[PDB]
Amino acid sequence: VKDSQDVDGDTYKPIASNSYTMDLHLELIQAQHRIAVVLLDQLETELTVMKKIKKNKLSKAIYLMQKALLLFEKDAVCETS
Amino acid sequence: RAQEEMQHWLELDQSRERRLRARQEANRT
Amino acid sequence: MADQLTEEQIAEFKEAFSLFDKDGDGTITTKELGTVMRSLGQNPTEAELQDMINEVDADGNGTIDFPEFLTMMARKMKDTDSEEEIREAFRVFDKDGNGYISAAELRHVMTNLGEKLTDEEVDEMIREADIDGDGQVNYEEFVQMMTAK
Amino acid sequence: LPSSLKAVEDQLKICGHKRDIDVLELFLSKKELTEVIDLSRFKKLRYLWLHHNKLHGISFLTRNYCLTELYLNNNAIFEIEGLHNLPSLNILLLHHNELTNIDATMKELKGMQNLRSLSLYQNPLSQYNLYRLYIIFHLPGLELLDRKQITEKERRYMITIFDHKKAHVIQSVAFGKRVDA
Amino acid sequence: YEMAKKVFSPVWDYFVSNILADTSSILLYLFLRNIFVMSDIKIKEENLFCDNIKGNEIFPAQQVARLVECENVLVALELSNFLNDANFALQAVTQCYGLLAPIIYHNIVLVPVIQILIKCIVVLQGIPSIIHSKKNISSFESIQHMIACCIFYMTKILRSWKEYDLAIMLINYGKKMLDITSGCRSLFGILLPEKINEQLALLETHLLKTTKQINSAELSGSEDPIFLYPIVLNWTVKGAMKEVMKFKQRPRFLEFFTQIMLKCMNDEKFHLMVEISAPVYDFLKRRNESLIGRKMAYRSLSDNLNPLILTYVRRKRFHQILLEELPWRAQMNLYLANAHFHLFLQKLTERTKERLGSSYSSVSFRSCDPNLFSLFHSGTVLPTAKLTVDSYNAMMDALTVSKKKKHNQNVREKDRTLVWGLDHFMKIFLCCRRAMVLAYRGGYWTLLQNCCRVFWNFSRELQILLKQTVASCKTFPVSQDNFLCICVLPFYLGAELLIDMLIKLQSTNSIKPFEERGEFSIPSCYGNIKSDNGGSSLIFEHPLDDVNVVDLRWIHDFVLKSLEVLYQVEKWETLVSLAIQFNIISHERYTEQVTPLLVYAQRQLVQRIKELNGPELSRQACARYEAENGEKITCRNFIGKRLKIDSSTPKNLAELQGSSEPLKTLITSEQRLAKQLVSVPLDVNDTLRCFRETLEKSKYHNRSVRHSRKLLSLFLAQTQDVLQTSNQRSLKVQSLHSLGSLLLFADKKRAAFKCWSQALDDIFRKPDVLHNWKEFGTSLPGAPSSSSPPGFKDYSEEFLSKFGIWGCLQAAMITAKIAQFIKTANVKKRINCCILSALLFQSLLRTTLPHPKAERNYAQYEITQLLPGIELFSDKFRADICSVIASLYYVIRELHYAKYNLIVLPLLALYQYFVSVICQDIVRNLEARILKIEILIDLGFFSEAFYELFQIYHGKNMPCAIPAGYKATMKVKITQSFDSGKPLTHKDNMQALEELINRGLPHILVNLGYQHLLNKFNFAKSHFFISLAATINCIPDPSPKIMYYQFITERSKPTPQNLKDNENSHGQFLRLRDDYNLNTIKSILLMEAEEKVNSLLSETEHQCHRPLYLSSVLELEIMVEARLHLAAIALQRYRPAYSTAILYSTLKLLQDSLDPISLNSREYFNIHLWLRCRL
Repeated sequence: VKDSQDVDGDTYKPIASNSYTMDLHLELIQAQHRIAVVLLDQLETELTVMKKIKKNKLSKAIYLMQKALLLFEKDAVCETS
Repeated sequence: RAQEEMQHWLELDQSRERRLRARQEANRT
Repeated sequence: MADQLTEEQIAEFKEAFSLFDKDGDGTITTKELGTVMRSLGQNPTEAELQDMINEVDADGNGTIDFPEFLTMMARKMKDTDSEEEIREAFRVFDKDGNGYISAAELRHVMTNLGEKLTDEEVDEMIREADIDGDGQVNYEEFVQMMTAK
Repeated sequence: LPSSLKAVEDQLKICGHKRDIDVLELFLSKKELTEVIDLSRFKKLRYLWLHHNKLHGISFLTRNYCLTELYLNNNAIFEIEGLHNLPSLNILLLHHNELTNIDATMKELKGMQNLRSLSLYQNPLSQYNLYRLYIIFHLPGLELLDRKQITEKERRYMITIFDHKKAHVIQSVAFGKRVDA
Repeated sequence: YEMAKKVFSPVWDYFVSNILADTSSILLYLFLRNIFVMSDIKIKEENLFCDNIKGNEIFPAQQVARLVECENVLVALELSNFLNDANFALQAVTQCYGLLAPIIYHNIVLVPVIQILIKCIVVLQGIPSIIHSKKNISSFESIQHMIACCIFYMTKILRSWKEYDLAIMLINYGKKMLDITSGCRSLFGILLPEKINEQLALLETHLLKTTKQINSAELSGSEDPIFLYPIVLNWTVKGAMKEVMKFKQRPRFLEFFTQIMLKCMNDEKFHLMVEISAPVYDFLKRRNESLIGRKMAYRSLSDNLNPLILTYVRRKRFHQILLEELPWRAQMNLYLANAHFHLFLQKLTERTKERLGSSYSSVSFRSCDPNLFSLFHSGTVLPTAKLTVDSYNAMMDALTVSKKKKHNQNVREKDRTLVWGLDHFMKIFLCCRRAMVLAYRGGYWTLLQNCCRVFWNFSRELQILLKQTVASCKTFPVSQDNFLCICVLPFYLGAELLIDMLIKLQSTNSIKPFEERGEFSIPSCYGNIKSDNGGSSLIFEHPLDDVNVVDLRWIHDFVLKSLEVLYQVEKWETLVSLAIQFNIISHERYTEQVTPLLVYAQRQLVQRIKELNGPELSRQACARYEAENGEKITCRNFIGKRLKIDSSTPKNLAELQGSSEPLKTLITSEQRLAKQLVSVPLDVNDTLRCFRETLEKSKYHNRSVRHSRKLLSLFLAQTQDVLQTSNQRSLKVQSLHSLGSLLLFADKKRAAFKCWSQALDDIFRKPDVLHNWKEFGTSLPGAPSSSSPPGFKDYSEEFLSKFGIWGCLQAAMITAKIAQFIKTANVKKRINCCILSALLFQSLLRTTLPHPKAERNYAQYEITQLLPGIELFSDKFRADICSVIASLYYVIRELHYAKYNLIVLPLLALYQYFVSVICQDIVRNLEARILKIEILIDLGFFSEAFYELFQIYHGKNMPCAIPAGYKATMKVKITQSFDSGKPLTHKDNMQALEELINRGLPHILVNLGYQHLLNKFNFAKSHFFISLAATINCIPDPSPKIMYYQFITERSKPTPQNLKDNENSHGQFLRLRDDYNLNTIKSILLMEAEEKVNSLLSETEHQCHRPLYLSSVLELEIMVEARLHLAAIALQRYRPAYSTAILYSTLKLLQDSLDPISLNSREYFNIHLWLRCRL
């Protein structure tokens, strides 16, 4: 958190630390997004991805991610990405 | 001017500006 | 002993000298000297040329007095005359027909040498001519190594 | 040049209009251009802005007589040759350019009567002597000289200078009856 | 990169923590590549490669930017220590040193840089635990060059601060991989040289113990080279050299002889080093004589080739010796040429003492130099007399006779100081050329550039010396044709080798061509006229770079200096060969000065073919070489053509079949054949056609721009206002200011002044700068209070950028002239103008920032270099140094008199530096040093001047025209220093009265000779003790006498003898203890100076036979001070009315009332002389 009212300026609220167990779970999610882009990259479902994500904004930003880096290797559309 | 000439040069600058304006208008069209 | 000249060999040298010294100074410079030897058509080799430039202009001032130029160019023609004897000599060491002389043979010649030297430097010098490793020591490389300039 | 020519090519898309038959205006100022590819493929261009560049010569107007107004100021242009074969010019900007072969230019300019305006400040004539009246004597048909319209004082002194026979005509046909006054 | 910035601002928000123990380590892992993130984002604005004048930009931000980001990494090492893994971090630290690569080139360091380097001692010491990870060979060479340059770079910085051996002890931490020059020192390099370390460390341990000067001993010869250095640089010369003589049979013989004679160079003994060099040359040539000299090959070689085997063991070793000794022999010859040249100068000074008695030489510095009309400065050649082959060869035939008798054998003691000076001078430019060609063969191109620089400053000085010799009414023994023609040999030859300079510099791309081939067979470093206009030397086009170690402007100046001389020499086709070759490398961009004379030369040389019965034109050597090839050798493709000028296709053999004189008779045949068969192109039409093609690309005003620039010679000036429009601000100011300089003396002073002023308003961008100058305070003010020690107003930085680099180079130069010439009516407006100049001058002084800004610290601090290795001043049309120097101190006088002294000291410190370093004038420097003492007298810094007085007395800190900048100084002597914060109750103060009073008129200053400078010190002591007494308030009293009667006896004890150094007058200014009354102290200072004051009065009383209306102003300047300082002694004794009405009559003498100093004294007889009088 980039707070402004609390003590630390950008105050990381004294709540949590050592996020290994959940970022590790995130890490395979990023990998799941990594392969799922390759699935689209290789195949001509796609509705499976959009229904599995449901309402996870953060995870799809990662799915929005794994295409963008591939787009960077591929296209200038990454600028639009 | 001397003044006149200068003022005439200013008029020329204004005409160049108006020509640019007409170019913009044509682009719009 | 063969740093000697006639009026015609001096003619050859001064004629190559000519279109460099053309307004009158009496000397051609070492750069001018290299261009002299290149314009001959019989061009010099760079390793020979730089060291000869350093030698004839022993002080290294660039300008070369005419006696020095004559002595050096007489040395260049005795590179055709006297160095020929050394070349055909060390060619009889080319009996084996590859370009090289076996290392023990060069060691033998060195141990029977006039201005003697030391065997370790002679082995590294054997390698300096046997840069190929065929068990044998080069003949052109050796003679030009001691007689080019 | 062809790298930047896309913008001119994009002009049909810029205005969303039809085709190459629509060429009327062209603007390339402030791009330090020196020479233009042969414009004999284009169409009835009549207005041209190529000022604020490093242009030197013309090898591209081979049949571009269709131009009517030309703006080539602030350049290094030294070329007026064969332009007489394109006499349809009426207004020309040329300030900050390099023209010095003035008699040959006039010989070219004799076929360029269509010119109504021309600018010559910071051109060599503007820095010369005996310049304006010389041009007027050569070009009575050009009105806006350096865009500055000619006055009757300049015309009078030009007439007095350039045709001495006509000057004595002026003095004699009136009366010129006696010499010392 | 917006996401990172809002993430990295919190990164500093953690610690500067407690968070160091409150978070997950995974942040640090991903932040390690985010250290790569933080650096490269900023690199976008920093282009951090390791060489430029503006390394990235002007000094202030780049010094901050490089230091701040490194400190972030220096902060980021501690987080890496927690991880104990710094793979990319050490890679990031490598780029941190990458910022140090340019900062080491210019030897620049800052306070927090030291703070970083201080903690690096422990930080970098933990890296040897990681250094063992070795697979990147390219990094190793970078690391060694990183280590080798830096370790000594910080160490030399700490040598100045004298806490060096403690730092070397800190260096001993990392010495597990060290050795200062381990690239060639350490052999093993890790380390174990227990025998070699006794001499490798004595290269380093001596170097650190030279602060205490430890010595060494002798040897036997032909050992390892490093053994020599302790013998070499640490003690006397006679026993050091003779070990090197034994050292003969080993390479690097001259490497350590250079160091001895470097020490001998510093210690004012050039005669001996030449004297000892003859035995060295006796071996060196004898060494050259020795070194140069499956069956039947078992036989023939063993007695013919095998003796030559050792000759190769001689020759290769000789050339392997030559490999290192190509610069060492060059540094042999160059510093010997220095030795020859300096000894030449002392023989020149012998002439003055042999010729003149008390009638010295001195000329007003208002005349000019014909070199201003040269082909580089003016771009033209005046209608002067040629150095024709008739004048050249016949003269040189006489000089060869003079050369021959020299070898065979204011006039004998004044002109032979030129001939035995030629015994140096012939060898000066011979050893210079030796120093030239040797560094020219081995790839040591940088050394050749300075060998030619040493060459150039020699001939430039000598040409100046003869002009002064001619000007000072002497029988100039050499003729100008006799002198100039000698320099032709290194002119024509030096340029040709300096062409091979640039060619092989381009071979390794050390020189990068500027333009495409154009119409020529080569690219160009200058380009053609396409990239040129009616420009000037006011080049904001980026000046010469760092790794671009070439002085092409000087080379350009020298090459055509040879060219313009060559055309006079009429070395017709060697002339044209060089002329075409330069005109090709310049791509006819400089066709405005070469071609009109080259075309003129072509017609002359085409005609010379006809005179010499030149055969059919295709037989000319270029036309014969083009006959074989087909491609015509034009004026544009002459460079590189390998003309078959052969050894057999006959020369004038008719001159050879009877060649009685094989040199001269063949020379005519050599000349005639080359004159018959020309080895350069000579097509006048082709060159003229090429001349016209280039001009067509040139702008229409370029024809008139140079046409006007040619007219800047002698007579009349009406319309230079046809060019000033030009859109070029700096050019119009320069040309019109150069116009008014002649019009300044031609009664158009105020008219030309205001015309400059309108241009100056453009330079300031606002009208009437003088009112805008009073607006100063809107331009970066500042003020302290009773809260802290902060700064005050300073107007530099905003001027420093736009008004600084050139606005102070030109306009301040104009402004300094403006103050001297224009406002002579209103004195306040001179000060208004002068302060403006000082602020402009100080703006370029704030440029360097390893140094403070406040007047307190600059009152005690001096600097040795301003910018990264380059000072902008290089041209008269930019500014005239002597005119700048004269106008600068002309301003300094009144402002020091106005007591605006806080600004005077940094300017005076600047004033003294460039005089000593750039001008190498001891007389100019030392007079300004005494002037500094007077300022310190005014405020109350008698302590600091007293300390600096001792250095002046012993010659310490005193400069010279010695390539060390100094003479040999004395000891590491440490003396006491009475301090202005010390009371009379302390003893060194009162003892200092015994040691300053005894150190009166310096012995070294008596040796100066010019009496008026000797009288300058008598002003100081009179001014010293008067202002020293002035700090005391008291009343006339017998008690000053009562304690001085004893000290009359104590001081009258003489100072004669004990000839082994003595000043016997122990004056006991300490021995009657603290109880000097306020009356007593003040007059004791007075009656000591009165000893010297009564001398000055009586000295001029001898010249008073000429009445004091014609007694010289130079002497009356002394007497004006004499009256007032007599009064100053008298006022404290209450004798006031004395000084009153002497000045009353000086009011009317003022109306009655380059040589420079005499006219400086004369022109002081104005408002300001009356100003001091009135006060």
